[PDB]
Amino acid sequence: IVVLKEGTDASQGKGQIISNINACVAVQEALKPTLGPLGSDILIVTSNQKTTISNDGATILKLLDVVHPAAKTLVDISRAQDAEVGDGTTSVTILAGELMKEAKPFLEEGISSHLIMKGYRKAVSLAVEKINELAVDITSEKSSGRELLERCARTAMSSKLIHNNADFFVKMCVDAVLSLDRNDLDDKLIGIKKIPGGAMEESLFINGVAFKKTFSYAGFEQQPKKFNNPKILSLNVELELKAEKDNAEVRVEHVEDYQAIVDAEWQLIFEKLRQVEETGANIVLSKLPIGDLATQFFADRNIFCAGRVSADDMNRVIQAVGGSIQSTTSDIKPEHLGTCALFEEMQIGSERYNLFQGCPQAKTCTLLLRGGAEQVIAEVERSLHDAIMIVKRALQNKLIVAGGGATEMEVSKCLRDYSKTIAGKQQMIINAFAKALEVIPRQLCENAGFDAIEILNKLRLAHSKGEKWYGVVFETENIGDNFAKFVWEPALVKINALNSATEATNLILSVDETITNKG
Amino acid sequence: KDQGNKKRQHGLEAKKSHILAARSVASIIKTSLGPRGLDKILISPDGEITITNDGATILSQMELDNEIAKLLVQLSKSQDDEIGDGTTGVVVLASALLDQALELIQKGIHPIKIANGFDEAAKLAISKLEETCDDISASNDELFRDFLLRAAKTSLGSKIVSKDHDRFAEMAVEAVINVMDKDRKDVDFDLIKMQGRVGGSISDSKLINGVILDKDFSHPQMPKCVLPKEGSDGVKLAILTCPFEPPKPKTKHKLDISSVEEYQKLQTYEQDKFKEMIDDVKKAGADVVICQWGFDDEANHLLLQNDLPAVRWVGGQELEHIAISTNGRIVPRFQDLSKDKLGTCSRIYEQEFGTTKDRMLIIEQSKETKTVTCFVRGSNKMIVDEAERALHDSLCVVRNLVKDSRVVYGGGAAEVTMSLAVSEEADKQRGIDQYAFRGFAQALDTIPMTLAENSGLDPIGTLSTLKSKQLKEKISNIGVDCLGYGSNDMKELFVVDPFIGKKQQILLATQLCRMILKIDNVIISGKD
Repeated sequence: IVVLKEGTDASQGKGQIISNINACVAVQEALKPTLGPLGSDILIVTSNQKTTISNDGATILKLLDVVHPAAKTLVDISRAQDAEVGDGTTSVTILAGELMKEAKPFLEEGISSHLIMKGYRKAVSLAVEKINELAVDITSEKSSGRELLERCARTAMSSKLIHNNADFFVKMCVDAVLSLDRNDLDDKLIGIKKIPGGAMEESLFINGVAFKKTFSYAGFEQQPKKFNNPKILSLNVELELKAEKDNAEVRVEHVEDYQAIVDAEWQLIFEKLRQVEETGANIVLSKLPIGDLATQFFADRNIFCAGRVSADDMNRVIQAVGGSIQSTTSDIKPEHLGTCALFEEMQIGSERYNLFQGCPQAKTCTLLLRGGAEQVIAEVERSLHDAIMIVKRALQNKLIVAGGGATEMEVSKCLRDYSKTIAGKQQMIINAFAKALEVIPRQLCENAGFDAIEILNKLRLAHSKGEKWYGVVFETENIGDNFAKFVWEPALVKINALNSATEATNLILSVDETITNKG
Repeated sequence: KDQGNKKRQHGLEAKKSHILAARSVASIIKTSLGPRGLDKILISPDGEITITNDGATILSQMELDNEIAKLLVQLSKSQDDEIGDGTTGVVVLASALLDQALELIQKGIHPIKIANGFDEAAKLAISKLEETCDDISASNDELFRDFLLRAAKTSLGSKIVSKDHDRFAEMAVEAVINVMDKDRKDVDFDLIKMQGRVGGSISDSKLINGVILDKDFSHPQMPKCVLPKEGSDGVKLAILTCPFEPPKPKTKHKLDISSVEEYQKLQTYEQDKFKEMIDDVKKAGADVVICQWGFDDEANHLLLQNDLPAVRWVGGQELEHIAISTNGRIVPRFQDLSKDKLGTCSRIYEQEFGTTKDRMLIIEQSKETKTVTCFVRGSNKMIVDEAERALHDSLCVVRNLVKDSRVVYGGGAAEVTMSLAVSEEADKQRGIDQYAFRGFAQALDTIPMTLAENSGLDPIGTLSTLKSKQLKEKISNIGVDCLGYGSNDMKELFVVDPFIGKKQQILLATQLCRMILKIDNVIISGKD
């Protein structure tokens, strides 16, 4: 009559280890088409009903919410890949699962998983020694500041719809990374806002921050749209008398007191209106709506105001003019105010857009893109982010390895030669480790449509002939040197990937039992 | 979390179901694409039944969980904002590209190779169609308005408009000329107010140079017309949010009078508060009074003796159209009045239409304004609402014509010429795109075959006929008999489509076909 569980499912054995691998392959199989710049996109529907389309493995895998406990380990290394590096979260999950997928015949032959895990740790130690040999230290060597940013951005923007107009985007790509501190470069500090309409080549870069122009109300369009040195004020609270929707009730016992309260509400607001007037602020920004009385009073005094400003965008306004937010209109101090070099509201995109420009105190920027469709621009937005991450890791890290499978084929090569020197069970395990390293160049050719049989075999030939830099050309299908084609990734990518993927590999293969408690 | 209620599609089953589901959703609007296309009964969530053949309304009425079909809805969404005409055909053209792509997938062609094929096929078809376009606004300008008038008659022939359409096509032409200048060439649909009312006949629909609402004056004895009043400045109109009267509570009143003291006071005050609020009109120097709140009987009598017409309870949006046209403002109280906040206009009058009891009002200008109000009439409700969107589609046609003078004939004549050019150049490429270009040419042939199926013609026989007549003679545009005219060659029948409109149709449809091919995996979760 007694039970050992009370509804707690726990399963163990060598079959459970294989079952934990198949769960990681299912997660891997989903992330395979997203590997590479030409890779396919995953269509994800969140439980929030919001639908997103992106090829970045970080954003993708965070939206899967995999319940399987062993497959959750692939999520931990994705956040580590997004933290130490920030790019390549797709390859770290594919490489980790491939090591477990190639270890499947080893578990069937009766090979213990401890020797399997130890065999990979020895292969990684031999791989780290090769990464140091493949790490090239280059800064001013055979290059310059601007020429390095231009030649590397043309390849990142290649094989895209922007290929022909890429000459215009590289100019803004170089200006974007130089508009920020070269010691610390953050991709989040470069803003990108999608503007519907207009040609793709007419996109512009703004040194300051921009807004969405939320005004639907009549009475606008009379004001100078170009300010030289305005005093920008950030207001945390609303100023309105009679709003566009709601209202207020006035209950008194006298007839003459009806108009008194109506005039009282006017004097209470008009007070706070002339307080910004006495402050002398030409720009009024508010996260809350600005009523008709305020817009009409500010227009007669030649004061510009913007209501319902986004909170996330106003935080960049503080980082732009170096000002500060103040709750009320009474006690406003001078450090809350700010002044930029230029304020211009243009017609860009067949829609009026107000923006800050030329802010000397700005620690962030905004890059406006144009195009015929918002989804095509979003593909350009993520394409620009890929070029920023290359420059981001080119500055902070001066050690560069050849990407696009070049370094990947070189690490796998020597490990196949190390198998001849290492006798015993480590010979078959390390040889399978290098065989599992072949998935990175493979999937890149399978995603873009290249032939996996011919290109990889032709790549294994000339690469073993004493030229270590041959990668896979993503433009015209053929083998070629990525160091000449300027496809570059820092040495931290190969170090963090082999460390995180093997950590996820050895952690999952060391799990003999899955204990799931219900309640 | 929440592993349950989660479906996933990847690999083999992904490329199949995505194309088949797109063909099933598009098949509804395929039969509705054309002038003869069949309508659709659409039931609102409240139970109201509507009947329309517009594909943009169909996709908006369709509420579905299919993400592949949502991409088709997003296609008509961007197509309606950019153009607002080919929304029905842009999805059918995209479905033809998806059906030809599925045939190429079964042949072993990679999805990117198909996407790169439709991209190079599009750029090739754009250049070939760009060489065949003609110019209208060139030479005589009256000849432009002649073709512009007959171009609106084509878009209005598929609607109940077609009866009186000769007058309605003039309304679309006179509307775009007023809100646009020859130098600026900017057409803003917000500047043309679309408004209509039931009653009378459709042919009585006119165009006003100013705002026209349907309102009756607060008192019946007030004069129907408002003159400039012997050399005054225009006609001053007042927009205020407060009535002219002693103020009153809007929720509950309940004013307890304890003694005859307050009774004698409020009797004299409120009686004198009547004239004090009426004199505020003469202080501002205004003629027509428009307020958000009503008036008392004495207020209508005092404004009657002073010849001051009043209108009560006008919507907030309607007050904005008056302030823009007459250069007026919305004044919150009566203490903010001035002569610079009053609406300035030439004449205001209440115009009577036949025996109809509406008796609308008109605020005129007598010079070209920056905004107009389209006035529509009809003998039935659904006829009025259909005429409003029919003219709205005509406003989208006249917008692209003045924006780009290059025009191309249509009705199936343009798509076949685009298909003949790609089929010839497909042999010179000799690549994988050779199969993609032939499929792209067959996908362009779907549009004239779809129009032939809706017109009662053989889609295969007409397609070979449209090609044969454009080969033995010349590539010149030759259309389809869908409208039941004498013969083919729309050039003699004056069926014109904008080149910028056809270019955005073949572009967004090609881009969406590629985005679907770029998705090999779909992960759908539950609804929280």
